[PDB]
Amino acid sequence: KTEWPELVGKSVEEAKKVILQDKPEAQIIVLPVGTIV
Amino acid sequence: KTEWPELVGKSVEEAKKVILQDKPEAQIIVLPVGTIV
Amino acid sequence: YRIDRVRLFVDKLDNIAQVPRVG
Amino acid sequence: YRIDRVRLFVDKLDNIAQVPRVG
Repeated sequence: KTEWPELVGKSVEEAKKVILQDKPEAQIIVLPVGTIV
Repeated sequence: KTEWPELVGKSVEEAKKVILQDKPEAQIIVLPVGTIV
Repeated sequence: YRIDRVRLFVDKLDNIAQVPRVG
Repeated sequence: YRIDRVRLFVDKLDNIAQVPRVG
């Protein structure tokens, strides 16, 4: 699983819980929208 | 050692401790992602 | 492209604004 | 290119968002 379209609109906390459940090793980075990466 | 891929996701404090252990002279600069350098 | 990383792009209320993807 | 410098690019929670490199 590489994408989480079910998380659009949800909080960071709920996104993190869902991602770590699907992907235990995930390194979760939180950035404002529009941030150049 | 020129790169620290093990620090992705970690806090600044843990990154600093690891870098200064590997590289005592390091001058650690902290910038938001997307900052033009 | 970093397979263990997941970026969350958040709005002004810290809600997820875009679909999260590995990378 | 400054060999003693290490930039840390951090996210909104001050966590490292990109691999740190000398420069």
